Amino acid sequence: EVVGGGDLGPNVLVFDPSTPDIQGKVDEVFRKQESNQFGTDRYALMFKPGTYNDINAQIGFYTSIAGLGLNPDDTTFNGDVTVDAGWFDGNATQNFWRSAENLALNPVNGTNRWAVSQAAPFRRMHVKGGLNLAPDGYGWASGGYIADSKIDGEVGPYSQQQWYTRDSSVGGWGNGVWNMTFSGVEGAPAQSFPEPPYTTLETTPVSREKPFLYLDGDDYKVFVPAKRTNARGTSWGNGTPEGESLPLDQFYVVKPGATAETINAAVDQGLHLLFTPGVYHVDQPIEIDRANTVALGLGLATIIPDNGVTALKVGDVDGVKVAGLLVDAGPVNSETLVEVGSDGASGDHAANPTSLQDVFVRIGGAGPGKATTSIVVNSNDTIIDHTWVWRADHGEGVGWETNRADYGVHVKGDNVLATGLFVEHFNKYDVQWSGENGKTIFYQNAKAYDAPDQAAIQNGDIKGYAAYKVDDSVTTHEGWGMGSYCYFNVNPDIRQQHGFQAPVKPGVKFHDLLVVSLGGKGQYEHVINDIGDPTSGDTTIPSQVVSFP
Ligand SMILES: OC[C@H]1O[C@@H](O[C@@H]2[C@@H](O)[C@H](O[C@@H]3[C@@H](O)[C@H](O[C@@H]4[C@@H](O)[C@H](O[C@@H]5[C@@H](O)[C@H](O[C@@H]6[C@@H](O)[C@H](O)O[C@H](CO)[C@H]6O)O[C@H](CO)[C@H]5O)O[C@H](CO)[C@H]4O)O[C@H](CO)[C@H]3O)O[C@H](CO)[C@H]2O)[C@H](O)[C@@H](O)[C@@H]1O
Ligand SMILES: OC[C@H]1O[C@@H](O[C@@H]2[C@@H](O)[C@H](O[C@@H]3[C@@H](O)[C@H](O[C@@H]4[C@@H](O)[C@H](O[C@@H]5[C@@H](O)[C@H](O)O[C@H](CO)[C@H]5O)O[C@H](CO)[C@H]4O)O[C@H](CO)[C@H]3O)O[C@H](CO)[C@H]2O)[C@H](O)[C@@H](O)[C@@H]1O
Repeated sequence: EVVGGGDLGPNVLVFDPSTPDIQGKVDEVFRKQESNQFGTDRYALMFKPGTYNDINAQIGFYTSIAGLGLNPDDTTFNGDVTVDAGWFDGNATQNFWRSAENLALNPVNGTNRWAVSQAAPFRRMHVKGGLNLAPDGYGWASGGYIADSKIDGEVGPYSQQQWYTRDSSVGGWGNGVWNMTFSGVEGAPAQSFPEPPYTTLETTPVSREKPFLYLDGDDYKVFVPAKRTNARGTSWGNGTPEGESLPLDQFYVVKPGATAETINAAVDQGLHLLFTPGVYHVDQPIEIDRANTVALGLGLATIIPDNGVTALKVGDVDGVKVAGLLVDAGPVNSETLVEVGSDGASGDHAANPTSLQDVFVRIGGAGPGKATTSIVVNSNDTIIDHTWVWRADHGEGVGWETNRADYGVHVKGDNVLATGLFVEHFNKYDVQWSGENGKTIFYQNAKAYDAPDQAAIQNGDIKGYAAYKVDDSVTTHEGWGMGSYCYFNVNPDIRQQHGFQAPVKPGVKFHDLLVVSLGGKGQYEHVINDIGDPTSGDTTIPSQVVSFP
């Protein structure tokens, strides 16, 4: 039998305000992680409730930072949680895989800088000042995700291409570049697409905040927020948040050495899962087939499936909460990397859905990796709240065949909701949606850069594969604030027929679509189906469609 609870290990650094040389300790981690884009090192920085002076916590690759109070203002920095782009000469477009949660910031010059691109969530934060999302110098940046946060002053994206904010409060919002989408944000700018490109929804249809580690006195627990319907503003602004607390001893604390056999045994025996920061090779799928299981990763905990197996399979049960995990493909092709529900699953989970939150997938980049379909969502009512599903475009083990990955996300279940959907560079369809009444709020895609020629992406009678395809048989679907970009740098004579493909039906609707050619490297012929202007020139001007059909 598996023993629950226990020590969190050497990769969880726990601070309190009396800890000697905090600034030195977080600086040493940053120096190691700053340019460590593909290394296997992992860190979670955890701060006990209290007030911390004279701190500038710079956050590098694979570093999470968080407070351990029940509320964000319980753990306050007089100081900053900083991401900048110094290591990449002011270019922030590779600032991936890091996170900040459950802290209050009093930034030293009045504005906190969080200049990130994909897979860098900012959750349950209170910024007592402004929030600058751009690197110093206003260089390139491609984020981003803010949820359940309160920014007292102005959020300034400046150069940020696009952004998603949900269930939050902002004192102001400075500008929009290609696609700034908001749902349930108090203080959001009014709907105005295309100028500025603001897509604004009064509420989020359903959301359930990500579970997180905290301290109840001296005891570690995991808070599990209750879901909200038609959510707006923060969950924590008005007193004790709704939800339940799980004692650490009800978790199997996963550390280096654990096997999928032991992990699966823990779940069968009734334990939840806490993945401590590290890299976990498994030789069989991790299986979660118990209702309400929490599977929570710290410090960008990473699962690698060996032998071509699937990394994670969730059964046909209510309430599973998967959060804060990177799934990294192995060199042997996996048919699937993540499965939510069985094939053909038709039960409903409306009152208590399964969710994936801050679940990131990588294929290649840290060595060759391959997978046919990365995430398959079978279970009805599933919530996908911030995912980055990424076929690597740079790094080691990358190439049109070397890290081939045909399909990113396939949604087969009904009433599935995706909020903050980022999917890039797959050889065929990045996202396919076959289930009914699906909803996507915010989509960011970039197409494969390394397609060798036109013939390599021929899709029957269509040039290229849509970034986002709704199956012809679908009756109801709706999407808001969605963009697909191309950069066919291997062969810039390539044409991509469209970013989006869907049947023309009254129940299948899109709002605020765009496609963009990055510097004239390839062009789009249309935005969706054969509708919308082609892109033209080398000046990276979006082609837009406000309403479809
Ligand atoms: O790297 C691997 C990674 O790649 C990703 O794809 C890359 C993709 O991100 C990249 O796209 C480029 C794109 O970012 C860029 O967008 C620009 C945008 O930067 C620009 O911002 C302006 C700001 O410059 C300006 O700053 C103002 C400042 O000048 C002034 O001095 O002060 C002002 C404040 O006082 C300040 O505001 O501010 C304005 C708003 O006021 C911003 O609009 O805006 C332009 C549009 O105007 C926008 O185009 O454009 C480039 C082309 O020019 C894009 O190339 O492209 C790469 C390929 O070249 C991609 O690789 C993928 O997503 C990842 O998966 C990969 O791993
Ligand atoms: O003390 C509290 C503040 O802490 C800051 O953290 C510091 C962090 O930002 C800093 O990173 C350095 C990078 O900014 C630097 O990147 C270069 C840019 O500075 C530069 O910009 C210039 C611009 O300053 C000038 O006004 O205009 C120029 C023309 O437009 C423009 O070029 O662009 C460069 C590319 O051309 C770019 O490389 O790179 C440095 C070297 O790596 C980084 O050190 O690092 C500090 C030391 O560690 C951090 O303390 C927060 O960012 C603030 O929010 C806090 O207030």
